[PDB]
Amino acid sequence: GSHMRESAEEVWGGTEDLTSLSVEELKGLMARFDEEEKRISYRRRVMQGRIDVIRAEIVRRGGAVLSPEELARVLM
Amino acid sequence: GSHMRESAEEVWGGTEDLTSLSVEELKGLMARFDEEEKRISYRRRVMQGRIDVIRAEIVRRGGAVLSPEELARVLM
Ligand SMILES: [Mg+2]
Repeated sequence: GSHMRESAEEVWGGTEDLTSLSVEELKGLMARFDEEEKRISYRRRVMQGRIDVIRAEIVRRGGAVLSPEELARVLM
Repeated sequence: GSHMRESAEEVWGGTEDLTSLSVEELKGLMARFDEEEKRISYRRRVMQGRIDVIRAEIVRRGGAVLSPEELARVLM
């Protein structure tokens, strides 16, 4: 447990003016948000790869269940 | 096989060959993965904006607590 120590999200949401934070505090915020950005980017790459494989497999079947634009825009 | 109530992640991990799935099953997978990719892309945009604001605020101070490369790579 955190023992009520503030999370990066809570510090960020509760700060009216960043000028009131120290550089050490700002660097902690930036580090936390940067880590989340990197985790998201890794997961986006996984999702894009799976979508690419699925879309190629649907196209491979040479059917007409879905139109070209439904495939391109993922209108399912 | 039928009415197994599997999640998209479970279907994906448990399918050795996508030719075993119906087009309707592939549609559902594509839709779930596309929705997830859009959801975390939105969150990524938020994280990138917060990082941009924090980095500008540290630069604004005109100090030397952090080097240029430390700021550029978020090394903390
Ligand atoms: Mg900037």
